[PDB]
Amino acid sequence: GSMENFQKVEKIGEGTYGVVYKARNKLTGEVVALKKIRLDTEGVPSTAIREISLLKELNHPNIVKLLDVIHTENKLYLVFEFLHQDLKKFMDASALTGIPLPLIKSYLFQLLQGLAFCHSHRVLHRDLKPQNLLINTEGAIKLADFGLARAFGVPVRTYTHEVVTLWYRAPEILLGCKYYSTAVDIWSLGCIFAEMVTRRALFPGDSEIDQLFRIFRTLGTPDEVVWPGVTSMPDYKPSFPKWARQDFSKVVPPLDEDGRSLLSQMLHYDPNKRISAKAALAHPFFQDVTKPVPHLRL
Amino acid sequence: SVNEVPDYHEDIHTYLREMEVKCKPKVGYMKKQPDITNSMRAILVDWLVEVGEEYKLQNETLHLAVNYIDRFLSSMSVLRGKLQLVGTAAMLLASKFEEIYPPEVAEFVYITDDTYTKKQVLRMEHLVLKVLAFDLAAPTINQFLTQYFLHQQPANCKVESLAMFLGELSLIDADPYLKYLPSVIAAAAFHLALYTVTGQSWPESLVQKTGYTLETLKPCLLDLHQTYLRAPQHAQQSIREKYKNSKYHGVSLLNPPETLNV
Ligand SMILES: Nc1nccc(-c2c3c(O)ccnc3n3c(N)nccc23)n1
Ligand SMILES: [Mg+2]
Repeated sequence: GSMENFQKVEKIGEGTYGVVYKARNKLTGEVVALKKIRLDTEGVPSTAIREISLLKELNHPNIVKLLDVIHTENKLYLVFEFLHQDLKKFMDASALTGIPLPLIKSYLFQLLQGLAFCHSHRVLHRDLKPQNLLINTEGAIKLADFGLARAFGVPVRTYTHEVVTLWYRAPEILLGCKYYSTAVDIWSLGCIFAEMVTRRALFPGDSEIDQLFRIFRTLGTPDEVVWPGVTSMPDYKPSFPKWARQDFSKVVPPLDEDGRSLLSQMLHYDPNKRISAKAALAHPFFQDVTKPVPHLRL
Repeated sequence: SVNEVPDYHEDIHTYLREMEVKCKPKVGYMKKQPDITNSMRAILVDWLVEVGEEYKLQNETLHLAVNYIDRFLSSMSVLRGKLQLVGTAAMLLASKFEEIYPPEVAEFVYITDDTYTKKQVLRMEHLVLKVLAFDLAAPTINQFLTQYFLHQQPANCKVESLAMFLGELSLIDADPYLKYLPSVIAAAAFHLALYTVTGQSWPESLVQKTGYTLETLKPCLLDLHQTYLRAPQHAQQSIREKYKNSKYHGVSLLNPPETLNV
């Protein structure tokens, strides 16, 4: 590519280092999303460098496809396959119906597939929230926005502490652990699972401490029994209130036994015991999974 | 534990083994460079080691930069006065990919002793990205080493730091190390470090993981052993100085073995 072959249709989003347009290839008909990255005095943003290099390798049905990079002096365009909306807007549009269980189950299964593929290719996503999960009219859901992602090594080193939009942020990040790993993305997807079922955020804190306490009030304040080493973590305080763990059927009341089992394994405190995306695919919850079209017009 | 990604380790290793072949520089490129030599490249890589020390960069970042340089020079003829510009843009790109806090671009201009302007560095950054097609997530010696380390019984810091030191020495000398893949240099570096420090050998568990044996590693090991023996005399000395530091357990002060008995 390109550029002269693209016909911009409308602005669809924004945008730290730029803007996203819906556009169409005038010659092939292909509808695309064009992510414009503004250039310059530090040169190409490290977020753009990571998003592009990491997505070059990640070809999977549940990861948004980077089609091309249009690379010039003052502009950088990332050309992506077009997806019709994000999960957040889908949840809002499903306000009164709710999302049918077969769709929630289909979407979780696809997200786990997409994530396991990332992790098998040494990529942490590190910002899984419904806004970064895009859906099409054929029933696909895909991981998007890898600006915050990281290629990791085995075993992991210390990476950026900022990490993950607060509501979806794992307790080991909040407690300042020197290391975090693939488990952080599973924690996020567990929050998303609950959210698809309720259509409201599981842990909507307004600060790190508020976030932690909201988690503790739902899952119990973790001790050495539930999470070996927890009390030695940098930002753990002996003064933390010790909340009792809720009956888990009370966390997401409309969820069936298999659903609650999987959710509980995704929200395990101990990152070492938390379920992996790969193992989760084989969970009894998915025994009857299908891939239906969304019930609403997109 | 999860930090060692038990559920993905094997997939990752397999993936890296595929990518290293794809990301491999051309073995014979220096022959096709009219104006630059292995020796000039050695000066460059040794300078990059100093830069990484000055700015306290990850060793990973240094490995990446060298991969980017060697790949760039596999297709682009470069005059001697522009070699350091390629090197500097490569280290900038590697830092942005790999560092939590990469040095500012001005910091990169500063360490070139103002040979180049900020505009040149930034234009070279763009050019390197174009030539490499943004394919920056390359496997390094270090990415294999840290996986191999998990097979020690038990873990030994001198073994780890020494293996790293040896892998780092290989970055300096395109002849012969351009011949060998990162996974193979890491394997020879790990065996040689294990042998120097503990008298042990490349373990069976790593034959199982990698399919490499002492016989398949022999050529690289013979090269690396000689490099280790000759290291005090090499014209480039920044890695040796670097590895005297307590940070790396002073491993460059250890004496190489006189024979490998392989
Ligand atoms: N509205 C909005 N805001 C930010 C990003 C995006 C976005 C995106 C993005 O940020 C990264 C990759 N793909 C994206 N994408 C696709 N493929 N289709 C439609 C939208 C979209 N869309
Ligand atoms: Mg030459």
